[PDB]
Amino acid sequence: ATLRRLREAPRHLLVCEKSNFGNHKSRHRHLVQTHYYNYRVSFLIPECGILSEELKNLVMNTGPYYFVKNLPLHELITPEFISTFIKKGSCYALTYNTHIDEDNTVALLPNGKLILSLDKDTYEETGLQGHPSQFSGRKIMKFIVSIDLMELSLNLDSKKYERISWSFKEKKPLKFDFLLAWHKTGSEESTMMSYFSKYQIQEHQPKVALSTLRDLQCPVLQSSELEGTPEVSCRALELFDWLGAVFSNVDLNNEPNNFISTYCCPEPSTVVAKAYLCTITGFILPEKICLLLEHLCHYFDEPKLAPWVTLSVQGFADSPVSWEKNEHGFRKGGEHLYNFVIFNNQDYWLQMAVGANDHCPP
Amino acid sequence: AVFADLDLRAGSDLKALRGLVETAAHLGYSVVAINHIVDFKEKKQEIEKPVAVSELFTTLPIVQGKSRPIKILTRLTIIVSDPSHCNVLRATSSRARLYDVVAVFPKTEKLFHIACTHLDVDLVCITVTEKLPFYFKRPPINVAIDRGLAFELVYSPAIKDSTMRRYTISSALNLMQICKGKNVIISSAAERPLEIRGPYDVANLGLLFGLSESDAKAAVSTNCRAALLHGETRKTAFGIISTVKKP
Amino acid sequence: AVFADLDLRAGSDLKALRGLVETAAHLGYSVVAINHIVDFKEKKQEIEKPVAVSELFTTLPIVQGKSRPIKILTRLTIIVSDPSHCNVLRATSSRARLYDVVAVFPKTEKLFHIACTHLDVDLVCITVTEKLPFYFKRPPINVAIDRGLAFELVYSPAIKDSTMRRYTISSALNLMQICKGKNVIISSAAERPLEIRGPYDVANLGLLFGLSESDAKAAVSTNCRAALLHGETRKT
Amino acid sequence: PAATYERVVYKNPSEYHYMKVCLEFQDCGVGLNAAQFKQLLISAVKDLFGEVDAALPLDILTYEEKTLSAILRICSSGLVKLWSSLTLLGSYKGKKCAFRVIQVSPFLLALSGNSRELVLD
Amino acid sequence: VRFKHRYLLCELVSDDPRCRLSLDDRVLSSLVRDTIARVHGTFGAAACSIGFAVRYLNAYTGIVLLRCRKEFYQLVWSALPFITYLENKGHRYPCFFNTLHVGGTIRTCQKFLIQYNRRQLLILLQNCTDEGEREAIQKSVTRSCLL
RNA sequence: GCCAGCGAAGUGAGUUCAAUGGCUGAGGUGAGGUACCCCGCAGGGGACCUCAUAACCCAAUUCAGACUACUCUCCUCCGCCCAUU
Repeated sequence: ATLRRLREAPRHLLVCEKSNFGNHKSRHRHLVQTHYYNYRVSFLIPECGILSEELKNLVMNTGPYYFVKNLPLHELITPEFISTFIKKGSCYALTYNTHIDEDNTVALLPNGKLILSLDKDTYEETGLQGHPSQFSGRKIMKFIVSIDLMELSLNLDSKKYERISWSFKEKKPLKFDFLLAWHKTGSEESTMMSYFSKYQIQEHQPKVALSTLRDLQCPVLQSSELEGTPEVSCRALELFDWLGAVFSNVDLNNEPNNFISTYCCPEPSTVVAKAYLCTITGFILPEKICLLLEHLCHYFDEPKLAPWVTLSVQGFADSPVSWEKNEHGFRKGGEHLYNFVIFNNQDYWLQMAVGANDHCPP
Repeated sequence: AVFADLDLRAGSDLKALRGLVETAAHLGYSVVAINHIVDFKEKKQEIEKPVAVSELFTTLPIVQGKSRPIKILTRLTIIVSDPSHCNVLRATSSRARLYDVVAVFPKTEKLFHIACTHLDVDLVCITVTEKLPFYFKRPPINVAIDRGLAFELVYSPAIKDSTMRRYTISSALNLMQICKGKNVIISSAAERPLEIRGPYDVANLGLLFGLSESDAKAAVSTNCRAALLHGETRKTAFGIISTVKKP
Repeated sequence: AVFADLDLRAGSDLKALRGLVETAAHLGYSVVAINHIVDFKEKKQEIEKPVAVSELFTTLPIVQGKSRPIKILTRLTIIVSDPSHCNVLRATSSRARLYDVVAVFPKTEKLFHIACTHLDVDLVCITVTEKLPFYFKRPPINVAIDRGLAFELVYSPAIKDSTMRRYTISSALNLMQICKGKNVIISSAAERPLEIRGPYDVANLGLLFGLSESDAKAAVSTNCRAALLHGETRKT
Repeated sequence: PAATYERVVYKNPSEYHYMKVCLEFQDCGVGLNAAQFKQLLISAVKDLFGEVDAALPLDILTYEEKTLSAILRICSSGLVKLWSSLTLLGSYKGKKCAFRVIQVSPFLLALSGNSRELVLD
Repeated sequence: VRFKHRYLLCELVSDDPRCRLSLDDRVLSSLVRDTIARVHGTFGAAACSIGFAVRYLNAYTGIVLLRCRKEFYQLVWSALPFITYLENKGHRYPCFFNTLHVGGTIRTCQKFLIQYNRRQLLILLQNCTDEGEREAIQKSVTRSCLL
């Protein structure tokens, strides 16, 4: 019994798909736009030293975002905040450094749903209607309360709105450190530095890390084969593990010594002289990822030396809702990630990496 | 859903205490509970002002996480071997009313029977050092899990020797086989100024013991808060909480 | 489901051979197969009358169990390092048609590739002594398991050293994790007169190697008969 | 030319696990080496859990000297045994070393970017 | 209120019957604990300090019946082949071999021991062909038929 | 109120120094998602993937009934509070 518990499993889900950019059934744009929170956006190009200026201007302008210390939740339900940021664009908000299985974590959706995952104490002290979400077997750990602000903005004199206002203002004042962003889709301009001027708002740019790697042993792929043909093409999952090995700044050969490191490169392969590596780190908007994916699609319009380029996006490992309905849990680790392997004939691979306790979307 | 709650056996001086508090606040901890080892030979009771954390520490410990103020608990671990010393602890239910969690350490099977049966304690200490074999009767364990008794397993055998490691892992496997694993929390001792490992790997130190693949971590994170709850219902009142609130 | 079929590496003299045959018959064995170690340095071929079991043993080995007559096989374990020595083994496919199971021992990854690809062998010997690292490619292992190649793991580090135990358990865990564990049989060598283990103990020792709680015993009891059938179809 | 759509779902194809660990040596006598760390990893699991379980397929990635950080990989069998072996503090000479694990993943990308702090300001 | 015990039989196979005369409960217990401590660590050997114990021993016969737990008999029976190099007053090389693994149930374990002893008697008869042992065999068969 | 035993084979599990609910995969049910297929009433039916299938407890002669300990699960009588017409 215990020996099986020593070696049972952590749960793993790894889903691979292949698709076309010129296909009408392609839902990659919906999958990027309806995915909300993002941390690390990296892209890899083999056999390219000097970056073009058109992509460099897109990389240097992925932000900005804002950080507010100790912001109360009842500021987020005012009609000025709804008519200013929510009704005139895409407003993104998330609490900072509060664990999803331990602490309270509040997120704001562009559809208008403020979704907050609470423990039992905060769910009892606020008194809002929710559903049991995360359990401990027979005991209940974490609840989720969803408040649709767009339906409450139509009737501001309803009993639901004054109930939520009394719960947030006088009943339980909750304050958190918020990361904020607002994609502008409105003719009336109003900055966020002037709105949150009472609290210590800080404007931040995403960190850009550039790398030029030498003598990289990249595998050979076929576009019309996911599982890989024998002795001609490689497997995309071994290529993903090798991708993680390269992004860990680890690229060596067999080293017979006392500290033995056996690592099989995916073969057959091809030596690449220059590998361009870019990593953008911060609160990344998904529309910038949409423009980046369209630029990586249009990069193969000209005859280039790269057979396939890589675009990997790791999201926040501390968010309540990712992949449009799915709950991100923390069972000793686990993350959620999506990768793009873009070929030259407008074909792409959609990978989905799932952590311990999380459901996978199609 | 309160994580980061363990029981420490650590007092030498103020400098080592500050170092252990800074190390626990740095790595993964948000509640520090200090045990005080009292044996049956000395029989001393110094309860009024022995420790004085808040008058000597500087106003806050800062953590790497949510940056919340750490609650600091002062617990008492009483080594009880003689049955008359257990009667002395029976006499302390009305005389001196402090030390929010009272933790008894039994050595006699009749005393362990009346500890789970009649004696009002919070958490029974179970440590096995230097050949202590002990049998387990199941209906007092059933009354204990129905009551709320969380079983403490204070571990530090890895630093001194390996025979102590063997006796602790044998007693812990016997506890996980007989007790069936309902509410057992493990905790680390601190004699040297660095005797603490990572907080997420305490779950695997309990998983080596057994108890589940995940409900080990779930059970320690639930039952330590339930232990603070049991100590609070013993301290304030059994159904009432009365607090002076002057705004 | 033919039980008690393993391989031995044992020839010193007739007395030790009779002792090991009596020990194997008394404890747990019903088919005894004797390997003959031939390295690439000597290059000697003595096939006609080297062993002569039936002319020297006494008419029957008797076991403590079912009391059945033991079939005795004479196998050849050829250590092949040089590619020209593998060409010498290629030349022996039609010259002398004896030694029912031909067991090659590869050391080069290209030689192990052409052993599983083109070279007609029965059971490939895989032993690791004194720092021999070796990788594995998956499509030749797939062609091998589709063909019928059973992988031999000859182990006896238990009396000599502990570092040899470390290298054998590391090679065994690497083989179980890479090869996926389809047809691998483990056997013991006998240099000392007591280098044998239990018949049911092979199951738990392959369980220490891994592969299942049960498929160690299932795989040896199926794949030894499958390997004898494969050697018979190669001979006929 | 080729353009089509296909859905493929796998169940546990990971087969490996990686650990980023930052080393916190107590004393100032830091005589580290790449081979000696491997020898300590072998000698710890031998006395603590077993010599058979010590020769599990493990290796070291990005072994950093001044930063005192490394990555250890083991397949999905002995990850729990590796965690407990590194937990019970196996020593080398008599200077007791604190071995505190930063992060564990089955992926070399989610471990390599950030999982622990997720912003450091 | 009970725990499902497991039991195991092991035969010591060796010549030089000073090895047959050199058996003791404490010596065998310390030997098995020391040879498990080489193979397994604290978790493997300390579970044998509470679960494993000597139960049945015969000097001349060499059949040893030992106990073991439900979650540990695989570890114990995997630790059994690695019992090597018993050092004693002489230079001996004893070695255990498993007969059959019985899932607890001491009564049918003693039943299977009687059939194994009868197989050990009857098969040895025809190959030796000596009357001095055959008279003791006839006496043993007569005493077994008196039972 | 009192008054009646049988030492000889072996319980659709029958052990007693005290065995028997072990692993894998698809379907059942409670749910979610769909870029799959068929039919033309906005839609309906089948197909693909993941999660949950627990706890109470353990038989020594059986059965009937009563008791106490249950919650993945199903048939009903209900109460309170929240929101809508």
